[PDB]
Amino acid sequence: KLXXAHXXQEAX
Amino acid sequence: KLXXAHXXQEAX
Repeated sequence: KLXXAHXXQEAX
Repeated sequence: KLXXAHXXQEAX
């Protein structure tokens, strides 16, 4: 839904 | 930053 969260970078 | 995005579920 979140589009990848900037290739995983915004997971944190 | 996004707190886990609901344990990975909101990645999409």
